[PDB]
This record gives sequence, structure tokens and C-alpha cells, in this order.
Amino acid sequence: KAAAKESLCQAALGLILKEKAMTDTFTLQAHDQFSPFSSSSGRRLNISYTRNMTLKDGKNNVAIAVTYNHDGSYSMQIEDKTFQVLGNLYSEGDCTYLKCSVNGVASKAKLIILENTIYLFSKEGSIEIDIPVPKYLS
Amino acid sequence: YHGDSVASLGTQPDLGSALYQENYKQMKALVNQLHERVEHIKLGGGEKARALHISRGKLLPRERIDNLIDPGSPFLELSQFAGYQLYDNEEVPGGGIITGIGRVSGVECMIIANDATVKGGAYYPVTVKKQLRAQEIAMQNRLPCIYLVDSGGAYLPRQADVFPDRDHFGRTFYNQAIMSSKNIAQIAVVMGSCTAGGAYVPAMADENIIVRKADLHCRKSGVSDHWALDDHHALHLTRKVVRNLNYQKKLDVTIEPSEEPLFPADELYGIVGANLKRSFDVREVIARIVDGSRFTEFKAFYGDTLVTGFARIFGYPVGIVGNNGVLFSESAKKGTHFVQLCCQRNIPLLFLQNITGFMVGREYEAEGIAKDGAKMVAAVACAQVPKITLIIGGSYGAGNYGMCGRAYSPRFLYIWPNARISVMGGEQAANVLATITKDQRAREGKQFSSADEAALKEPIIKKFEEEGNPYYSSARVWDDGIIDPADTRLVLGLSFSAALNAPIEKTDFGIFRM
Amino acid sequence: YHGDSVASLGTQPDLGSALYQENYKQMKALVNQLHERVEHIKLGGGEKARALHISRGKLLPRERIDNLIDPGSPFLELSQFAGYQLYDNEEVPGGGIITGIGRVSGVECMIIANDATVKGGAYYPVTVKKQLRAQEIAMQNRLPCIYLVDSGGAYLPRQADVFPDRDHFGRTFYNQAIMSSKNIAQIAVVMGSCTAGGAYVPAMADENIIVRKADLHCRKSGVSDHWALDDHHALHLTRKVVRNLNYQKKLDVTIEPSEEPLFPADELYGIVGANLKRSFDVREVIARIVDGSRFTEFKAFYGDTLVTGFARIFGYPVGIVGNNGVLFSESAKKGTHFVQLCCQRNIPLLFLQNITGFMVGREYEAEGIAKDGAKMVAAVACAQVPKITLIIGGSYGAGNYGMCGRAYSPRFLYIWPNARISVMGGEQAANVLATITKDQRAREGKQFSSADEAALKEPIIKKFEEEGNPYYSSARVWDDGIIDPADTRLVLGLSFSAALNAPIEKTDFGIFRM
Amino acid sequence: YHGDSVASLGTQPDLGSALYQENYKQMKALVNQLHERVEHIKLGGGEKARALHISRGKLLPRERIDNLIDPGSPFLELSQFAGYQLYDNEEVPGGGIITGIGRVSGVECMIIANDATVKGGAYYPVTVKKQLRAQEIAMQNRLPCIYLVDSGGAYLPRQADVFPDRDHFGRTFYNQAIMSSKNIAQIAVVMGSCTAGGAYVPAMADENIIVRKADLHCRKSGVSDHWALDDHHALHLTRKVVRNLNYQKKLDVTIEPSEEPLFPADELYGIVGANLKRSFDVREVIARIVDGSRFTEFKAFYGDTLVTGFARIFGYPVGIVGNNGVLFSESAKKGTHFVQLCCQRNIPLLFLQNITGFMVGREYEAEGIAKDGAKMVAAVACAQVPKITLIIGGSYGAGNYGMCGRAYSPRFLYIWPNARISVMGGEQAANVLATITKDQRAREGKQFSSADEAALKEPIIKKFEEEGNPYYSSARVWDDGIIDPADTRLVLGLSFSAALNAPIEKTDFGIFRM
Ligand SMILES: CC(C)=CC(=O)SCCNC(=O)CCNC(=O)[C@H](O)C(C)(C)COP(=O)(O)OP(=O)(O)OC[C@@H]1O[C@H](n2cnc3c(N)ncnc32)[C@@H](O)[C@@H]1OP(=O)(O)O
Ligand SMILES: CC(C)=CC(=O)SCCNC(=O)CCNC(=O)[C@H](O)C(C)(C)COP(=O)(O)OP(=O)(O)OC[C@@H]1O[C@H](n2cnc3c(N)ncnc32)[C@@H](O)[C@@H]1OP(=O)(O)O
Ligand SMILES: CC(C)=CC(=O)SCCNC(=O)CCNC(=O)[C@H](O)C(C)(C)COP(=O)(O)OP(=O)(O)OC[C@@H]1O[C@H](n2cnc3c(N)ncnc32)[C@@H](O)[C@@H]1OP(=O)(O)O
Repeated sequence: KAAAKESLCQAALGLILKEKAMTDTFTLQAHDQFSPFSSSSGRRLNISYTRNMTLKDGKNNVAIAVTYNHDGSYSMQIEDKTFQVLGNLYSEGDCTYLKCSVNGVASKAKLIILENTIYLFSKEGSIEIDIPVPKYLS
Repeated sequence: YHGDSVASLGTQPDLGSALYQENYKQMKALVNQLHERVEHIKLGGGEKARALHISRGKLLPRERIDNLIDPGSPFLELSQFAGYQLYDNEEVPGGGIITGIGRVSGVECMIIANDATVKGGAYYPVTVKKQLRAQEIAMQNRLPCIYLVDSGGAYLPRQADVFPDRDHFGRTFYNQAIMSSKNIAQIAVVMGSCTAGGAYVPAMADENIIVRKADLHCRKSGVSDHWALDDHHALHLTRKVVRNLNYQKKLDVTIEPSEEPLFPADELYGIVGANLKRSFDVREVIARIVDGSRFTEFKAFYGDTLVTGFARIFGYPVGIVGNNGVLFSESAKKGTHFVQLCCQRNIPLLFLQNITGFMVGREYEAEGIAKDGAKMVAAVACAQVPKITLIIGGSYGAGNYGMCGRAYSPRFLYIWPNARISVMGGEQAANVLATITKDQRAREGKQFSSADEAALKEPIIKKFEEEGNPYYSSARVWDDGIIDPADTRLVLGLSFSAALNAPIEKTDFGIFRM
Repeated sequence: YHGDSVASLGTQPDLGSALYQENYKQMKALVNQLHERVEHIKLGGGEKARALHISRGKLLPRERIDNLIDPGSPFLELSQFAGYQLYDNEEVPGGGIITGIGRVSGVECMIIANDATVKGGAYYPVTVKKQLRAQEIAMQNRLPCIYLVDSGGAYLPRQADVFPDRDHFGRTFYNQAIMSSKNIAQIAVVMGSCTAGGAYVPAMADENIIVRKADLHCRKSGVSDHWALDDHHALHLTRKVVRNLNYQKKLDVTIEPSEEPLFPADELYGIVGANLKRSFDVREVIARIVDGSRFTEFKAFYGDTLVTGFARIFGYPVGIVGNNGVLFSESAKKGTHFVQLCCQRNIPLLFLQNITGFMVGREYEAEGIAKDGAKMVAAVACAQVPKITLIIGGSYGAGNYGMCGRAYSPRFLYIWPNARISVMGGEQAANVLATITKDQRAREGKQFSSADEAALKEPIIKKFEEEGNPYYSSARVWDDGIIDPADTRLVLGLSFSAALNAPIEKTDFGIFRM
Repeated sequence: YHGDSVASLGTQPDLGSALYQENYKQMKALVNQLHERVEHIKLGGGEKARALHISRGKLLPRERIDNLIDPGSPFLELSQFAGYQLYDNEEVPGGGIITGIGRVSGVECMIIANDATVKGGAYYPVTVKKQLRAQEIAMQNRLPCIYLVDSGGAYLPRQADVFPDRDHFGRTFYNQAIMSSKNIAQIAVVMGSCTAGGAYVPAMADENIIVRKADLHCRKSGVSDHWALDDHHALHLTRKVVRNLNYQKKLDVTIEPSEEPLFPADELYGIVGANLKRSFDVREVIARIVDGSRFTEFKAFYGDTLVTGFARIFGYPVGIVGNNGVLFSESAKKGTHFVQLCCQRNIPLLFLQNITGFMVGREYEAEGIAKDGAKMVAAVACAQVPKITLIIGGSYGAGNYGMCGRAYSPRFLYIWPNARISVMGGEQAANVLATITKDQRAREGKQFSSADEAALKEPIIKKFEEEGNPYYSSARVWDDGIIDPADTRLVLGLSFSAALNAPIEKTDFGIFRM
């Protein structure tokens, strides 16, 4: 069946968290370990950052607007509905597991991004969401 | 060994106090007004020009910034209020240009993007001033510059203020050349039309990226170093170029693990309030911003009006100098001593200005205060460590110079929404002028009436009140921004981080007039 | 061996020619007007304030300068026209301050003297700008500064333009401190009242001289280093202090015996005239000013529009670059080559600007001209040899930048009484604006009438014509003075002499975009 | 942030193509021949001298190298083909000396070992040239030198070419002294007889190791610093000495994790082939050698004949410049720009030469091509970053100079087994000579016959063909070795690693003739 709104929210959160993890890896090597720039906060002076993202579900293309709240939670609006999502990645055994709350509903899954496809494996099932290629290259 | 404990500043304020309630109300109102105005400026040139810009297929400048910087990286915008009601009938949001510091490919860079929506990206005088300030910051802190050129040239109806003089438009190119000579990367991205007087920016740059849709420039002129299909591709290419810069950050100061302050920052609203007549202990602010609220005061019982000490912000060492009352001889000497000490040990300096007006005291023997403040002024001017100034209250007279005002080239300067800056208080200036005219017309035997006294006094009062407004001072580029106090710590962190890119070099002092 | 002969430039002009007669008439009229205005400015604040100043026993500032400098030494005054009709109703002769370079005890020094007659010596914004320019000159050329302080503080009704910003009043003190750190002597002579905000100047200075009639300052404050009975005694003490400076002039360029030019300088009046539409050969000017009229041209047949070569002025070597027509690609490349060559050999540079307007040619393919002029701009900006610019004709557009305008920090910049400076010609700007509005309102489907075309065009024409006036440009400090052409050689000599005080250091260039 | 993707070069070649098959056959044949010749050279002086050397108890030089270097470390031998058929009747394998770079005790060192088997270790002129080249490499890259001295002195029948001149035998000692002055370790191991003219090497060295079986040298002369029982003990002592050197490698470039190229290297055989008349895209080679096949081209659509860009090899940054056709004006300007850029950012440079002959085009207006190639030549000469040249095809005329030939001191220079090097193509030289003689003898009225034309042409053709052979060029030391293309990447890695030992210092440029 067609993927719901919440699955797309979880996938977007996972991609953002992977970007944060990469930022941490780069920070570890650098001299300036504690610089505030290395945080993935997305803070701005007197404005709240909203990032426009596009994710491909099946044939359909779905646009998510992710607002980086000050507290660290994300306010993602897709279509006419706004979802409050807070989550984190931690490693269970050897597999990266995303635990995330969407509008206060807690869900646990294991997240694998290979190439342009995000796989969320959970008890309910597997959800695959495709990052569109920039197509300016490749 | 780093295990012994240290005493921490700060006390829990009285939330039940009526004074705290009233101060909180006023400061929260000021911050809400600031946020609303910033949102309106963020909206840009207008729905008309925004729709036109989108129809041409180009991205809005804020979207350009969002895609350019690293994902989730904080972006430090500067001078969001340039041109705010500066010109009589023309609304120029953000000065028509967006300047900030952000992390691209793991490197702090200064990003300068023209806003095409505002008057087709023409260059108002304030726009030139903003750009020159940004270039100065990048030169001083040794930061790569990225230009997102969507320009329209000088605003012709105001050419006399844009073209001819030293700090006018040409200085831009001058800065570019110089920063190229000192090996500071210059990247130009021609995301708009390559109009007359615009091609100079790509030609001066070290590397170019040009969006496809002059055509002669990429194929034959060879000005183009890279050629991009559209905006997204151009931004990606820019990130790749920045990576290829072959740069590594060199820090030369000791680092310690960072720790949050012990007290919530929003309490500042209650402590400071909006009334300058009431006073407060700067130690409260210091406790709210520094790491772990740990502070090591220096000469605590001498010159109590100045508060000087050492602390850490996000693990970096800082020497903090702040006003706690009327500055005196002992305070000036303490400040000079502390500045020398910090310069010797290569520690960044942070000034907090809360200069107190002289309405309280008639004379204050300006001669001795001057004789001592001159020493502090010389010491501050000759210093070479990074200096960051923050104006949390009034700033008047030579005290502003003594506490590292704009003339003394601090790396950054911010003001809180409740500041006031002017040469003197309005009433003091009125009294001075009234006395001058009275004495003169007595000298020539003319009679001075009280009606004339009021006639001189009132316009001066209103004019000084109007000119002291933070928005008035930030409309011109007299400060790098108005910041919500609740965020102050964070901003300082970012600022200091950037200031660490440049190496710290030794300080040379003039003759210390003993 | 230095015996082989060299060909000399210059030809005898046709005195009988009607064109020469008319040009001579016009230029002589301009020079007479300039001389009359200078005399009126020299008269000072007015007979009222002059009588009051004399009654107090103090000397007039020009008399102070006359007694201070060496007997019979020439004095190079700067910016005599600052504030000329700058403010609407207030007449501010000379900007209220007198700045110049003169020889004291055999040492070139920069003298800065407040004029007490003009508004009690208050500081108008233009006065601050003039003083900052003088301090910048002294810093760059490493000249001792002598202040003759008779001040009145900031002009309160204009505080917003004098106190707060970076290039505002405080920068003065900043400069003082810096120039003390780099071992450049600072001498202050308090010849007037030590009012509020004035004591900072003596306190910052290395050495002080105070005229007796604060009293506390000499006896107890100890700010006073010397104590003089009156003005004459103070000036003598200043000369003694300057002698005690222990300084010797170090020159690092080859010197040859000087020889006068072969042709009279007044002939320039006939050659140049007052009409910019007519053109002339810059080689005539070069022949009139350089030593012995000897000139060694470089690349004479390539880029003929630019003329570049080597000569000597009062025995010093100079590289001369001047415009002889519309600048082109080849001219830009020749200029870049010549600038590199002169920088390599450590030779001072002298630019002569006679930029030609684009009214003659519609397009001139601004893209290629820009692509090449960028190289020349970069080369000029990065240069480190002393640079002196002289504007003998029109100066428009980016050509002004290419020929070392103010933005590029020439050590000096002078203009002839017939110059014009602006971003473009007036009619060109009018056409540009008319086309923009026509195209836009066509885009929105609105009709554009010819009456509207004239309505836009005429104000722009008048405004550009007014703003291009030499007096308009020199009222603001956009140039260091308007000079009679007949004296040009002499002025240059003095200027170059001063510029030789500082050592010449190596030039670093950015990436030469090939 | 380092997460955004980058496009990769390279395409899968058509294995089924007949052209690919034929090219693969030819190149594989060339490589097999090269390997066989190298094996024969490795066999050494001969079974006679090898048995004699073993009977004396001494180790063979290759065994010495094997025991000296770290276990399993790769060893980079240089100039394995020196003296290959250089002298008419005398076979001199390897030039009689073995030079290479290897890791001893974790330090890159330059090892120079005399081969006693070849003519008793006498010094042929080519041997002196090889040793001087090795010493030059070590000096430039700041590498400790280890000498395994088993010498026999100069080859007397050729003394006139070995003893007297500047680059003759004495320069060896000169280099030693200089490299000792600049603190570059000199270690000498006297593993053979200390004959006349040999003791100078131990005496010049910083430290000595002498195998027991002069006796006077260790006991009384005191030249001996260490005294070893036999070869194995001497090599162990050498490793201990190297450890005691107190040296640590200082790198000043950014490093990234290394990644293998996306395409197999052996495919190069098919792509390049052995026929120079056919051409190929250098981008294929670049894709085969650089890390991850990731390449960031610079000015792709201007001067398409030159290919310039940035890449990484084993994590180090490199700027790659290669020929893809006939060089032109735009190509030269692009190359100059790229060289300036790389020098500014302190990035090593890698040149790939595939100069195309002028047989295709009669004139090619050599004047303009020269006028532009001069700029590229100057830029390459003045550069200071490490430069490594690789000749993958033809190398003719001034293009060889422009692409950093031997005269321009690249840190290393290698050639593929299919290269050709000469001043011109043979037929072009024949035509030039024929035209010269024809025109001259026409000038004197003499008749020129076609038989004479063939008589001049044929010897020139054969001579140029013979002299262009890679083996001819490597017999003399014109290159540091002939490398199998399939190993190219690896070699470059090692080379660049060694080049990183020396610090990179700033580049000074001459006058850029615009
Ligand atoms: C360095 C040196 C030494 C010298 C120089 O640089 S000399 C440079 C000369 N400039 C040009 O040659 C650019 C002329 N512009 C154009 O060619 C275009 O306009 C663009 C490119 C700006 C894109 O703009 P666009 O075409 O996409 O939209 P538009 O609405 O047309 O944009 C707003 C409209 O610009 C009008 N406008 C008024 N004054 C100016 C002005 N000074 N510059 C530009 N535009 C202006 C404005 O009045 C109207 O809007 P309004 O007021 O009616 O609402
Ligand atoms: C650094 C920082 C951080 C801060 C500061 O520095 S805050 C400095 C405050 N200034 C003073 O505290 C000096 C107050 N002057 C005086 O005490 C005297 O005046 C002297 C000392 C100036 C000598 O002058 P004098 O007494 O010999 O003659 P006088 O004719 O009186 O001189 C002209 C008359 O000055 C009037 N006038 C108007 N505006 C000003 C003005 N801004 N400053 C001075 N004078 C002014 C003018 O209107 C009238 O002439 P007019 O217009 O009627 O013709
Ligand atoms: C620095 C300055 C300023 C000056 C000088 O340095 S002036 C140095 C003068 N040199 C000597 O004083 C060493 C004289 N050698 C000997 O004393 C020995 O020979 C040893 C030590 C070389 C060991 O060699 P060995 O004795 O173990 O074996 P051997 O077969 O004998 O070795 C091969 C045979 O060497 C013959 N041979 C021909 N030419 C030479 C030559 N120039 N040097 C050495 N040998 C040569 C070769 O023709 C024959 O072999 P071949 O050609 O018959 O097959």
C-alpha cells in the first residue's frame, strides 16, 4: 500500500541524523573539537531555519518542510499536516537503529541508507524511500 | 592536575519580585518587536519581485544560503537591519544584500549574496557599507569569501555616495585583490545577469562558477572556470571547490571541555529590563553566559566600578571586562593592567559596555578621569588579541572609546535591544548649549529669555532621543547586529570560533604615560 | 658613464592659433577664480572672531604655522576647500582645521592646527574627515605629527555624524596610539583652552607643550611635559623638541642632478583649456613637468591610447602612466606590464587621468574592456611603491579605478581646476534610466510618454553636472587639493620628497588571471 | 562536511573492438620485452665475477639492499637502464651502481650501492651521472643518504670524462659536504676494499661503518666510527644508526582516506597502444590512476587541448596537467593560470606529456604559439611545489619544455615504454635541412638534385628514429626510469610520499608578460 505521512517523516529524520553523524566524524579529526559551528543545530539569528526537502515514494514525489526548532525537535509539515518529530540513532549490536517520536507516538526501527534508497525495517514491515538524484551530475 | 574546585558566580533572582516581573515584561516586549521586524525583513523585496524571480527559474537568496552551507550548520547572519528606515520613502530590506558566516565543507566562510528582489539588486550606499564591513571581517579573520553575484550596479540617483570616495564601491575590488594576494580564497558564483560593472567581480576572483542562462564568457572569454546548469548545480560545484581549497584550521590556544552555565539565560530579561536608570550587577550576566558560571576575578576590591576577570566560553579562554558603575581613575588603571596581562598571554578579550550617564553627578572632575582613560584607550587600541564588544546598556562619551567602540576595530560588535548610544545624554547636551549661548549673549550684552532656553532645549532632547535608538544605530552599519539576550552566549561562541582562524600575533604598545 | 644624449619630448605650441588663445583665456579665468576663492578662505572665520582671538593674546593659526616651520621653507597645505558650501547655511572656511606638510628643524612633519575662529574650533564632520586623512598620510609616509590644539569638541547639533562610527572622532585617538606604537613622534601643543574632550589629545601624545594661560595640569596632573609662557615660546620649544627627536632621513633610490623642463609651464593653459570635448596629447604635459623634458617611452606602438614611460622629477625616478584616448585591451595589458616592471625595480608611480567619456561610441563592448581592465585594477591595487594620482581631465566609470583612484590609496591625489568626476556622463545615465523604465513599463504593458522621458532626463543631467564640479568633489575630502597647473611640477616634487621618508617594501601580487 | 557525491571519470572500453585487441597485443609485447631486459640487467656483472665476489665472503649488492631495508618494504629503484648499450663493446649492467629510495627504520632514505661485479666497481661516466642524480634527488627531497661503498675508482681509459669537469667525479664529494651542512645525514658503509680515492667517501661522511676484512683506519686513523665483523653485522649497525638519527616526518598538506581507482589499470594497454599516430583521451589515464576516479576539471571548455584539474593520489592532493591535442594559445593561458593557482595553494603538480607532432599541420603559426608558451614555460620554471613529470607519448620541441622537462628540475621523471623524445619529428627535420640547402645553393646558383635530397633525408630519418627510443634516452640518465603502465599509480604514490619530506616553500614569480 502507498506509504503514509509518518513513514516519510521518519525517513526524513533518519537522513538528517545521518548528516549529523557525518558532521561528528569530521569534527573528531579537526583541531577545533568544541566549536559551536560543528553542531547540527541549524540555528539562525532571530529566524527559524526551514529546509525544503524532496523524497520519492514510489512514482510520487513528496515535499517535506523541516523546521529546526530550538529545543532540537523538528517540526515537519507535509501537505496540510504538521508533525512534531524527535528522535535519535543508536547502534544495537552492529545495526543502526532509529528511535523516533512522531506527534508523541514512539516508533523503533533499523535504518539503512545505501545509494539513494532509505530502508526502514520494523515489525510492521519495510519502507523504502528514495532520495532523488540531483541529476546535474549522474 | 585539573581537579580542584572553583567558586561559581550568579545568584537565583527573586521571581516573585515586582521589579523582576516588570523588567521581564518590558524586555520580552522588546524582543518580540525585534523578532517581528526581523521576520518582515526576511520576507524580502516583496511578493511581486519574488514571483518574478521565481518565474525566471532562479532560487531566492535565502534558499541559496540554505543549500550552500553544510546541512544543519548554524549560520551567523550580520547586519539584518541595514537600511531600516534609512532612506525616506524607499524600503530596502536587509540593505539589499545578505552577509554572514557559515560552515561550507567543514570550513568557516564568509558568504555575501546580492538580493535581486530589492530594486533589481542595485547598490545603495548602505549596501556598499555592508559589503565592505563583511570583507573587512573576512580579511581580519582570514576567512574564504564566497560571492553570490546577482547584481544591478550602482544606484544611479545616488551615484555621488556610491562611486567616488575611498570607502565607496571601488574599495570592494580593492579588498578582493588584497585578499587574493594574502592567499585568502575568493570564489564568485554568477547566479544572475552579468550586467555592466558586474563582470569585474568574477574577473577579480580566484575561481568562477557561472550559471548557463555571458555565453561568450564561458566559450570564448574564458572568464568562466566552471559552467553550471542551474542554481543547485552551481552550489554543489561551489562546495566541491571549497573542498579543493587545501586548508586546515590551525588553533593556538589551550582547549578544555565545554560546560553549560548554571543559570537559565532567559532570567536576563528580568535582571536587565528596559530602564537604563536602574542599574544591575554585570556579574549576573557573566554568570549567565560563561562556561559553568566559573569566573576568576582580578583585583576585586580596587576600582570596583570595572569588573575584569578570566573565564571560558565553549572551552576557549576569554578575558572579560565590564562596567559596573561610573568609571574612575582606579578603574582605568585596573583596565590597563588587565589588558596588558591578556595581551601578554594571548587571550581573546570580551568587553561589556554599560556606561553610566553623568546626570547623577554634575562635575566628576573630567580632567582626572580623562587623564586616566587615555591610558586605557591607548592600551585597548594597541592590543592585537581578538576583541569582541557587546553593548548591554548605555554607551556615552569617551567611555565608549575606552571600552573598545567601533573606532577601535573589534572583530565583532553587537548590541542588546535596549541599548542607547550617543555622545552625551540629551539633557546634558541641552544644558551645555544653553549655557554656551547664555554666556555668549551675556558677553555681547544681549538678553537671554527662558522661552529661548526651552526653544533650544526641546529639539535637542528629541533629536538625541531619536538618534540613540538601537534601530537607528543598526540601520547604519554601526554594529554587526541586534541580538536577543537569551541567545548571547551562542552568538559569542560562533564569533570567537571564527576569530580563531587567524593566527594571534604579538602586541606592540606605545609609550605608557605614567 | 652618463654622457650619451637622450631625445626630449614636447613641441612649441602655436601661440597665434585661435584655439590656443581661447583655451588660454578659459583656463586663466578658472585659475583666477580659484585664487580668489582661496584668498577668501584664507581670511578665516571672520573679522569678529579674529579680533576676539587677538584680544585674548593668542596668535592666528596661519601665523602659528609661519613661525613654526623653518624660515622660508615651502609649506604644502592640503584640502584648502574642505567644507566649501558643504553645509546649507553655515560657512566653514577650510573645514575649521589646517593640515599640511612642512619642514621643521630639517625634518618633514605633518602639522595639524585647529582654527579657533570658525565656530570656536568645533568639530564638523568634514573636519574629522580632514584630520583623519592627514593622519593617514602621516602614518603611510612615516612623518612626525604636530598638533596645535585649540579645540571646542564635537559639534553637538551633528553628533550623529561625528561621534559613533568607525571613521568618526574616536578614530583620531586610535591613529595617535598606533603611530606612537610604530615609533612615529606625536607632539601636541595646547595653545587653547583645555576643554572637555580635548585633554585626551595631550594625554595620548608622546610629548606636550602647554601655554600658561589647566593650571592643575602642569603643576599636579603632570600631563604637561613643557610649560610655555605664550605662543611664540611654545613654537620655539616645539622646534627644540623636534630637533631632539634623533631622526635621520634614509633614502633608498638613486639620485641624479635635477634640471628644469625645457618648456614653460604656463603654456599648459593653452594646451589643455577648459573644454573636455576637445582632446590633447598627454605627452605635452609630461614634457612640461619632467626634468629636462626627457622621457623614455615603453611600448610606444602597442596600446597607443595609454602612454607609459620613465622620467625623473627633481632627480627622483618616476614611472608615468597617462591616458591619451579610450582605454582598450592592449592598453590595459601594457599598463599591467608596466606596473609590474616598476614594482620590481622599486620606482614611484605617477598616474595622469584623462578618461574619455563613452558618448562618442555607443557600445565599446564593455565585456572585453572589463575583462582586461580587471587585470590592471588588480595590479594597481597590489602595488606597494608610492603612487601619486593627478586628474587632468575627465574621470568616469571603472577607468577611474584602473588609474588608481581614491579607493586604491594613492599617497596623494590632486585635481586640476577643469576636472570632472562621476560614475558616468550625465546624458548616458539619463539614457540608461530612460531605457530601464521604458522596458519595464512595456513589460507590464504600461505606456511611456516622451514628456515622461524629458521629466526623467533633465533632473539627472543637472544633478550629474552639479556633482561633477571640482569644488563639489574637493568640498568633501575626495582629493588632497585643487592645484594651479602652472605649479604642478613643484607640488609633485614636494609630495614625492615626503613619500620617500618611508622605506619601500616588496610587492606581493595576486593571481594574474591570464 | 565531506558527504556530498562527486562525479567520476572514465568509461568502460570496448574489449571486443579490434583496435583495443591490437593495442593490447603491442603494448603487452613492449612490456614483456622491458621485463626481460630488466631481469638480464638484474643478473649483474656475470657468473664469473659473482662467484669471485661470493668466494671473498661478501654479499651481492642486491642482497645488501634486501637486508638493509625494512622487512617487506617496497623499494623504488631508479635508472635501471643506465649504460644500456651506451658504450660500444663494454656491457655495464645498471651503470655499475644501484640507486633507490627505501624505508629504513621507518625513514625514507636514498641508498647508493656500488656494484663490485661490474669492472671491479670502477666508475664509468654514466655511473658518475647516476650517482649525481641520486644525490640531487636526496638533496631536493631532504633524504638521508646511505652509501654502500665497494669501489674501484675512476675508469682510467675514460678519465677525461670522469675527473675534471663540474658535473664530474669531484661533485660527488661536493654534494656530500653540502648535504652535511644542511643537516642531511650521510652514512657510509665500507663493505669493500678501501682503495685509493675511496677513503674520501668515509672521511666526508657523518658516520662510518667498516667491515673488518684498512686495519690502520679503525685502530689508529680513527676514520672508523663503527667496526663490523661482516656484511650482515654492518647492515644491522646501519639500521641502528638510522634509528639514532632523531628525525620525525613533518607533513604540511591535508590528508584524506585513500581509495582505489574504479577501473583496472591493465586496460591502459588497450587504450594507449604502441602507435603514436593514433590518439587517445588523457582522461582515461587520469581515471585509471587517481583515487576513486574522482577528478575536478578546471576550465573544461576553454583550451580543450590541455586537461587541468585536481585529484587525490593515496590521499594526497595533486594538480594534474596533461595534453589532449596540439597546444594552442588558450591552452597555454589555461596552463599558466592553473600553475599559479596550484602554487598559491601549495599543491604538488603532476604533468603528463603526449605532445603531438606537427606533421599534421604545416605552419601552426609558430610565432603566436611561442609567444604564449613562453608564459607557461616561465610559470613552470618558477614554481616551487613538487613537480613530477610522466611522458606517456611523444615529446617534441618546446612543448617538452612547457610541460616540465628535465631542464626544469622535476622531482622525478618517468617514461612509458612507448614514448618518443626528440627536438622534432625525423621527417620534419629532413624537410628543414633539405629546404635550407636547396635555398642556399640556389642563392649561390648551384643546382640541387633529387638524389641529393634523398641522400640528405634518409640518414636523418634513421638517426632521429634511433635516438628517440626510450632505451636510448634511459641509457643516458635523461629519465629516472621506464615504468610498466600497469604499475604507474603505485610508483607515483611512492614518489610523492618521498617528495613530502621536504617542506614546501613559497613561490616567487618573474614578470608575467601580459
Ligand atoms: C561599477 C560602475 C563604475 C558603474 C555602474 O555599475 S553603472 C550601473 C548601471 N546599472 C545598470 O545598467 C543596471 C540596469 N538594470 C537592469 O538592466 C535590470 O533591471 C536588472 C539587471 C537590475 C534586473 O532587474 P529586472 O530587469 O529583473 O527587474 P526590474 O523590475 O527592472 O528591477 C528593478 C528596477 O530597477 C530600476 N532601477 C533604478 N535605478 C537602478 C539602478 N541604478 N540599477 C538598476 N536598476 C535600477 C528600479 O527603479 C526598477 O524597479 P521599480 O523601482 O520600478 O520597482
Ligand atoms: C570627545 C567627546 C566624546 C565629546 C565632546 O567633545 S562634547 C564637547 C562639548 N563642547 C564644549 O563643551 C565646548 C563649548 N564651547 C566653549 O566653551 C567655547 O565657546 C569654546 C571653547 C568653543 C571657545 O569659544 P569662545 O567662547 O572663545 O567663543 P564663542 O563665540 O562662544 O565660540 C563659538 C560659539 O560656539 C557655539 N557652539 C555651537 N556648537 C558648539 C559645539 N559643539 N562646541 C563648541 N561651541 C559650539 C557657536 O554657536 C558659537 O558661535 P556663534 O554660532 O554664536 O557665532
Ligand atoms: C679519486 C681520484 C681523484 C682518483 C682515482 O680514484 S684513481 C683510481 C685508480 N684505481 C685503482 O687504483 C684501482 C685498481 N683496482 C684494483 O686494484 C682492483 O682490481 C679492485 C680494487 C678494483 C678490485 O678488483 P679485483 O682485484 O677484486 O678484481 P679485478 O678482476 O681485477 O677487477 C676488475 C678489473 O679491473 C680492471 N680495471 C680497468 N680499469 C679500472 C679502473 N679504472 N679501476 C679499477 N679497475 C680497473 C678491469 O679491466 C679488470 O677486469 P677485466 O676488464 O679484466 O674483466
